[PDB]
Amino acid sequence: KVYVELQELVMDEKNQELRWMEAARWVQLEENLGENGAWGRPHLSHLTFWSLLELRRVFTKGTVLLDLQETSLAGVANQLLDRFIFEDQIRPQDREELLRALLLKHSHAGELEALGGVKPAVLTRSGDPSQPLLPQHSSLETQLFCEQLEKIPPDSEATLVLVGRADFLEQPVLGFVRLQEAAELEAVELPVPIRFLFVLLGPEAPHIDYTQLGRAAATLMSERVFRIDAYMAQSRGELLHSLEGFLDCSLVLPPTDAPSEQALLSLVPVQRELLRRRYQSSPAKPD
Amino acid sequence: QMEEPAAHDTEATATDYHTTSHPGTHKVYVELQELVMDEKNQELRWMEAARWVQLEENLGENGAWGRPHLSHLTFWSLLELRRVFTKGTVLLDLQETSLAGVANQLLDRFIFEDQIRPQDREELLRALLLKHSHAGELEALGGVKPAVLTRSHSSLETQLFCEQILEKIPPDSEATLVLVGRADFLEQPVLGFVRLQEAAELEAVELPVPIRFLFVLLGPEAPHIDYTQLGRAAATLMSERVFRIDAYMAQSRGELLHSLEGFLDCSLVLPPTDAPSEQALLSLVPVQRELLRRRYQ
Repeated sequence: KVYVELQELVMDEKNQELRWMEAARWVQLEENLGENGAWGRPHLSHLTFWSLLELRRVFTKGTVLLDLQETSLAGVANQLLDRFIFEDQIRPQDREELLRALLLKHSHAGELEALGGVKPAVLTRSGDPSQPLLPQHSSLETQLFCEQLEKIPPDSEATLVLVGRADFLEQPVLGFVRLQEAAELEAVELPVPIRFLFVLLGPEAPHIDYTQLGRAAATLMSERVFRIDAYMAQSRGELLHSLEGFLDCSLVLPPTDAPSEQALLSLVPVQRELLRRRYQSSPAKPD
Repeated sequence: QMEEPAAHDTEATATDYHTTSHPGTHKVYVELQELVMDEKNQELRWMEAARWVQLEENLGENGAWGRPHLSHLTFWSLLELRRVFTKGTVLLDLQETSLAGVANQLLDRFIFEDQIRPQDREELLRALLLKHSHAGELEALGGVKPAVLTRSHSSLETQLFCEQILEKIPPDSEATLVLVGRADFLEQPVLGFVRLQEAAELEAVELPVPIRFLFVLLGPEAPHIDYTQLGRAAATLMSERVFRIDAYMAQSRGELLHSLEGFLDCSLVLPPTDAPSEQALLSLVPVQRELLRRRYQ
């Protein structure tokens, strides 16, 4: 298995300084970081329909830097922004601010209580952190699992998911990076080398919650089939095909006013068949 | 005559057709019908495929209804359903008591919105007015194979629930009919949503309860477009209480799309997980409970 960490750009409460704070982590089973400063009970990842829809939209036009010869967040960010501009995904004027935001201090649970917590933030055209304008929604995962690391194998490689909001952006942008050699970055404190980097930047838009987008990306990375495809992928098309299979094998549960265990357990054959379909194509077999 | 006026999108008079009567609260029975061909005569017809009363039942290759199950939906189903509904044609409070009149009005509206060409109207009308068979006749019809409409693998639910009504339908229940067909001559998929002014017992389609809603989903073979699953998604949407209320009180396509967006907001996606099936499915119970804690308040 592998370690996936999701970090969201947020503003501290003591000095109003924006920074990156880990919001969730995955070792197969997902943990979330509550406002208290402790990790909630780990759980199977569940995604919202809008998050997966927007993830597919951004990935279809995303930026991929495979077998990239870099070993530092600074160089990775430089190359990623350069290819973003080359792909007309961000304008040259945005590069300075986006780079400034990316190489900010990445804080973790060890400084949440030391600091004054973290509030959501939106990067501004200037060097100041804006306040989100769209209505906020307290994370469902934090409400349901949090209000109350040895599992990483020695030879596993980690993945970093960065989500941030920037009002000075035309549309959401996805940047996917696979380093040629796994490297240790200051963003992740754990002594696990990083192989993949998800970068999800963009403005405030309806039906897009960048936390849910990051959760969807992290769940996709945590999936064995998609991870194997990503390791062996030499083009964006193969990653897109793996994502299409991942969505083909997903099960959408519509809202119901009369939930029950028996009705829900009637979907056991469906879930089994979907997992079988997902693992039929990948080299891996289902555990 | 010489003029062929282009449809003008105008709503200055839309409120003049908004009724002041509060629609009644009715339980919904949904029947999904697909355009098929019978081996006995090669004659195109509409055939029962699935029904919703309390849960979803599917009709297998044998004439026997499958095990009732919760209505799972594919991601592509909801994506495409939202896409078609965004451009869909809606006839609300339609004063029609026969299938022929409903079909003619819906096709006229399709032409007005330029969803179909004038040359597609006759073939679509022929398709919509074919005989509407039911599961009982499937055995006497010499079987049934899937079919496509022209200008001139088994479904997962069947595989997982079918290989092996009046009592359960409440008294004040009104039916929703979902019509799903493939027309290779259409350029784009088209969605038709009809709410009759009053519930009607359409003779062409005899259901256990009078029909109040009609879903028409037609189009060609397109990427990620599975029309049976699209009909399943529409039926599940109709079976949901909040969207059913919104559809009863909806006066414009925008309100229906807002209700659909809320439905998608309160929808949970279980990705492919390697955990035991019982644990994977039961892990959604608290999550769904928290997700729906406000939808039904």
